[PDB]
Amino acid sequence: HWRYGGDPPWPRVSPACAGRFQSPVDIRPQLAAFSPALRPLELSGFQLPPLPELRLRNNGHSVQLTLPPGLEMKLGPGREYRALQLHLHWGAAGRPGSEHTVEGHRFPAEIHVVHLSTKYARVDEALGRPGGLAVLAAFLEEGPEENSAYEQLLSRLEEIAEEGSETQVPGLDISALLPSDFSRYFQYEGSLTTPPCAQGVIWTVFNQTVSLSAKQLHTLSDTLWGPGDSRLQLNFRATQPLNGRVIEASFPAGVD
Ligand SMILES: [Zn+2]
Repeated sequence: HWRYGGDPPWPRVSPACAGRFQSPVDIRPQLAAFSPALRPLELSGFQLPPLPELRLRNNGHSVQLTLPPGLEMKLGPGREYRALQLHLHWGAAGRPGSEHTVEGHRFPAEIHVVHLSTKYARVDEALGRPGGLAVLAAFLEEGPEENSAYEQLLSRLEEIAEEGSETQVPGLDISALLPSDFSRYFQYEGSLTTPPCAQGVIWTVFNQTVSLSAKQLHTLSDTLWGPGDSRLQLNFRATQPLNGRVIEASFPAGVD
């Protein structure tokens, strides 16, 4: 496979990673285009019952939770999606590791919930098509309290610490891993943030963060191993030039 930071650049092996409209990006809210057509996000089916369980796996680049069929997400008219999986990006002891930044600010970690457009039956058909995939992204920051929803996942990392290992977790309310404010977000068109870096992905970044305790953020960043005998840390791609793309905001943003 490929690696974060290490190895030689990605375009050597995956030339699409040198495309012009890549993710992640630095969001500057005062320069985002206010778009009142961007209405509150709509999710359904995200409150899962305890059974069947969900697969949780350390793939060497992140921890990835496989979602069951039936999770629906709507960005707007004509833009309906089904959720496939969620995974995270983080830093290290101290160091933040979100993928997107806000005015150059990097947050402790970031969650990505990846979705397939209802236009397509299979991910392979949607790759590279405009709108074929959509990601919901939220920043994770340090709060004073244990976050109970995340603890359901974070308490299971120790058992998948080795690269390639997997476990099963009870169904949970996936929407409780996301912010409560569905009305304020940024949206733009970019790419997958790992090879093959396919373009056409609609990114929606919540303005509101989710809060984890310090211990929880330490558990996320320090438990897993990656390729070789290396710790799975700092698993974020550098931000990419906008190259003339306009980031939209669903709310009046970046004032004072
Ligand atoms: Zn991601």
